[PDB]
Amino acid sequence: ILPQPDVRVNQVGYLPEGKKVATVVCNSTQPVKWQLKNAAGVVVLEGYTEPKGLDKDSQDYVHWLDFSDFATEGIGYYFELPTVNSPTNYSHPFDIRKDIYTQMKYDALAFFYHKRSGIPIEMPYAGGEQWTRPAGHIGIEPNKGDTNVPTWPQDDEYAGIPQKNYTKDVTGGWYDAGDHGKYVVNGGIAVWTLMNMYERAKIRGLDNWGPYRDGGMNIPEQNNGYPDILDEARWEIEFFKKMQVTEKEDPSIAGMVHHKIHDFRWTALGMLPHEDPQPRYLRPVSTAATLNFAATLAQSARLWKDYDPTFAADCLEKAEIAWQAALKHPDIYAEYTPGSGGPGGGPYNDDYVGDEFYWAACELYVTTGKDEYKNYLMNSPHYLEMPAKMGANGEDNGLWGCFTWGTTQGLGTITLALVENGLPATDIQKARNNIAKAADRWLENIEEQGYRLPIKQAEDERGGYPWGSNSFILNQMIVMGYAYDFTGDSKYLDGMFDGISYLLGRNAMDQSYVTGYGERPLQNPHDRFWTPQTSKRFPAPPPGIISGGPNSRFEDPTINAAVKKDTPPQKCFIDHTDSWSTNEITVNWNAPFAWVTAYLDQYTD
Repeated sequence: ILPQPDVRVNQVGYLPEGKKVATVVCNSTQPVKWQLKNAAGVVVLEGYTEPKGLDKDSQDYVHWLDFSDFATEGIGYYFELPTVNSPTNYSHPFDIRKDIYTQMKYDALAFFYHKRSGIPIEMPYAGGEQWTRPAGHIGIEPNKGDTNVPTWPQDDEYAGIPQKNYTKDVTGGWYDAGDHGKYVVNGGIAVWTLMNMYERAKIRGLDNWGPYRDGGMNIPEQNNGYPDILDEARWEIEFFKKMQVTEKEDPSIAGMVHHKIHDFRWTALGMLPHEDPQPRYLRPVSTAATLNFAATLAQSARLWKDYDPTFAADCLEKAEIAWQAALKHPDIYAEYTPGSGGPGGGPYNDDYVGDEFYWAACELYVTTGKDEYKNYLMNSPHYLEMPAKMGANGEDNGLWGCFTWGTTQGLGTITLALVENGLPATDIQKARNNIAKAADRWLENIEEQGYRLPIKQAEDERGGYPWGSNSFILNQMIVMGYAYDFTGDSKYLDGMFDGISYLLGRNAMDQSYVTGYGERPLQNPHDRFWTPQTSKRFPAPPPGIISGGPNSRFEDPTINAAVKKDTPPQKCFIDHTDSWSTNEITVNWNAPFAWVTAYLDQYTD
């Protein structure tokens, strides 16, 4: 157990230019002297702290330490509080350099390669022999999928809506999280996010840079003439098209999309995808999945249109089919199912799809320019909307943030604000203004927080921090990036600097929530393969993977036993492999993590 330093910093470091604020846990009501020293112990800067009081989310008494003006590049800087009476009167060492995020952005995206179903994970792409593994779910005994996956047994207590009996080849796609399920909802926002960072880069003339170019990523498709990040996105998109119901399968719902596919029952940690012995089944279609599908294939179609016209035309054709089917079946919801004794995959339930309809309409209008989509989106209650705090999926009501896997209207709005389209110039300006307005609210949240994070406690019942609290911050930072793009006002960039600092160890746990980075790196994510705590035969996880973070709803036995019930929300976390409610890793959390790290590294250059 590494000591928690009084001076909490970004445990990797800072770009030379930008806001640099540490949070100091300190009982003194008055300012205290601080010193910044280089690796040789020489004082290079000094000042006094700014007493803030008792911080609500952490119940720590804190000061701020602002050293934003310091820009001298160096390795192994550290703070000391010479007059403070404590055994931890310092900070961890950190760097000031331009390449803080240069490798992290690639690590973030490599998560998706590691999570690929339907293909062996091999060197040199795996990045280490210990992360190598056989193909997952290509119908080879242990596995009962995914070449011939039947629809869910209609016998099952939580089977959901009636389905016809047929089978599908649904190989490929990504595993969603620490489990072996593949989900169209959640997969949707994740792949949308990878394609969006690419689209933004192309629009800003950066598609010749980083992961956006052919050969930009350490993947098998790295020399195929296509942008590597689109190759990775395409892996999920190919899976999505397999999930669409055909006329031959069920004429009554043809064009609708299966919500998810996974184990009949939940498996235990300490197993690789190829070892999974569970029967594999298709969950029923959902309107939300169908629309996730329509939105992303529509986006896919405009981005591939010149690289691979055939693939692109097929993406569009299938997307418009999905849209029309959704319109005839607007009320098929993925229902809640219990996590114990039930279907062996997350429910991703949502009983409202007005946002997905708007999102899909946005992507389809920008891709095709057709009136039907324009008319739909302009008459939506979400037209031009960018939430600063959500009111959408029930679970998101009163949650600080702009969008999630199930509250998706903001995704459509981003596309409208970014990509050239035929809406009235003033409407597009409104969307961009709404984005700045939301970002502004979050900048105020940062100033109201001891640990300078852009969320605040949920304004729902239970309050506190929600499951995957870190991903809300990440999605907020995407929109801050857009606010910076549209206004050129560097305060928005500084908001991202504050947010990433929180994620990289300037928090009430002194925890870097990213594997492979920081002095207290994330070591024990909930994952079936990368789980040394289950058995030391299994490997530590690859770097650049972000944990869901603090969740004060006490939603797994491990966190329940590890911390008291009155634990402050920002401390409701444990870096333990069995804590799924506090320490999982996912496609929809690593996707915005990749978005944000690539953005910061681009800013660095």
